[PDB]
Amino acid sequence: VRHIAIPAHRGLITDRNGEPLAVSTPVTTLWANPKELMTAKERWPQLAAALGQDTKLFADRIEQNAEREFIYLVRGLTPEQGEGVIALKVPGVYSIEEFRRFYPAGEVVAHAVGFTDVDDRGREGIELAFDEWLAGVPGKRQVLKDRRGRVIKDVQVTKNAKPGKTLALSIDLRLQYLAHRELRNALLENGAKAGSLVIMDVKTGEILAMTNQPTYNPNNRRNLQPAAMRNRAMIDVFEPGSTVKPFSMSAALASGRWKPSDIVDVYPGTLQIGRYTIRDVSRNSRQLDLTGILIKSSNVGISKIAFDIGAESIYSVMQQVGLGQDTGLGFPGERVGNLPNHRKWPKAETATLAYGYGLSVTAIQLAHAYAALANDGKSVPLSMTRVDRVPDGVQVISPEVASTVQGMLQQVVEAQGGVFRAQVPGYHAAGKSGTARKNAYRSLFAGFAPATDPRIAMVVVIDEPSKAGYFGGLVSAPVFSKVMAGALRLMNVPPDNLP
Ligand SMILES: *C(=O)[C@@H](NC(=O)/C(=N\OC(C)(C)C(=O)O)c1csc(N)n1)[C@H](C)NS(=O)(=O)O
Repeated sequence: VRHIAIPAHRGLITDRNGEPLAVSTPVTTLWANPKELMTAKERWPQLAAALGQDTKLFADRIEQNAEREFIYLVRGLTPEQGEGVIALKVPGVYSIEEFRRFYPAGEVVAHAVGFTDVDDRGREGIELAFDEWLAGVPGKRQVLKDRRGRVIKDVQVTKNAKPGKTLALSIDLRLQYLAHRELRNALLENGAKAGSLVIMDVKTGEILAMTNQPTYNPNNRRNLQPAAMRNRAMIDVFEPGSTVKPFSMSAALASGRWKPSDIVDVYPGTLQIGRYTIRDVSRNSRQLDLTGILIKSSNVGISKIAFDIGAESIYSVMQQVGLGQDTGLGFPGERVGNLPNHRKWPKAETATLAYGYGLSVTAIQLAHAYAALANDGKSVPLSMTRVDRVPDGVQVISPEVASTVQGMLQQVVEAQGGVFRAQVPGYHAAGKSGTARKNAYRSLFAGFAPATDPRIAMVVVIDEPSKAGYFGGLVSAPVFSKVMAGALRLMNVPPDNLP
């Protein structure tokens, strides 16, 4: 190299409405030529003190690099801080105009946006995922230096730096601040270890919000534990439990063998399958209709329906909605989980599959699956970027079966003995709670609203609640309520629970 790199301007990242999320800010990097510094030793303590370096340790560094023509002194100073060191007129001290990322929303979109390294290269999240679009191409400038390495002049701009391109994400910052605030509050209120909240636009496949606890400030790195950096909604796999019962119910209704008014005997609240024992949470029931199986969240009831229709029909619905399937988002470190398949399904595996014990999914996958159901059984491909021209979508559940299932889920929320904490002020909502044993628990709520013209699907995951309450309908459902209520207002969704 007789040339020095011209860092290009990194692409602006914004939310869906142009709110900046990642801003390339001008910084100044100082470098020095030790062969020039070696003839100006009486200036070193002044230069050391301006750099925040120890006098002797700085002098040692120069003396050791004496034959080298380039050393970095300090990186990423404000243009003002850098201009101050240049003003000392220390022979052989030079500056390079660089760029450093600033994240205006900080810890609020840390996991989605990600961050760049010291070299301004995308290391996590969107920054990495879209690195090629955002980076552009670094320029080149030919220099003239005497034999001592002293930079005389810039000969030419060999290759002009081409700046990065802007990126508008699908994230609505208002919804993102709202989900972030409320998930933080739920974590603190319950003494919970971690959590995730995902908001989906059921019509466009857009991820409107994706927040996780714990989080970190991407602007102030240093000391950061791995727990805080984990983009949980995409990288944490979990058993979805009772939240998959709507999909087992879709298979039952699509079979031709079941209707909502159908009865299933669940007495005495247990069912033995060889050495394994299926157990219901509440065990004071005998005959339950299909809606009552979802309200009471009966594992016995769903297991018996699964035996009637066969696991192959259930697996097919769960596979089609995307449970344990690749999202198609080339998102760094995103997990696929697992949807177990069998050549021939045994009795025990049929039952555990129908109630979500036999499977691992992400909160993104669960939200996408509820979006398909909410969107009249049609699955629109997921997007982390703003969707202007919406792709076609795949019909994964018949519209009639999807409509019936939506109605039962509105009853789960609105009916006697139902998930009353998930109710949305002034709207009809629909959803299903889940509680998974990890005793350590995972508290879930999945749902959508308005129930009469769905617009939003949402998943709330609260990992390890440490207070008396651990059930999803008690821990996660009130989060869904507050966030959904706020999001429908922000999106000008007309209330459908009109007096
Ligand atoms: C569905 O989420 C249903 N969950 C279960 O039956 C599971 N365990 O239940 C509890 C937490 C009571 C237990 O300690 O046994 C379960 C499913 S997958 C898994 N790994 N554990 C709960 C009962 N329904 S909800 O609607 O009340 O949340």
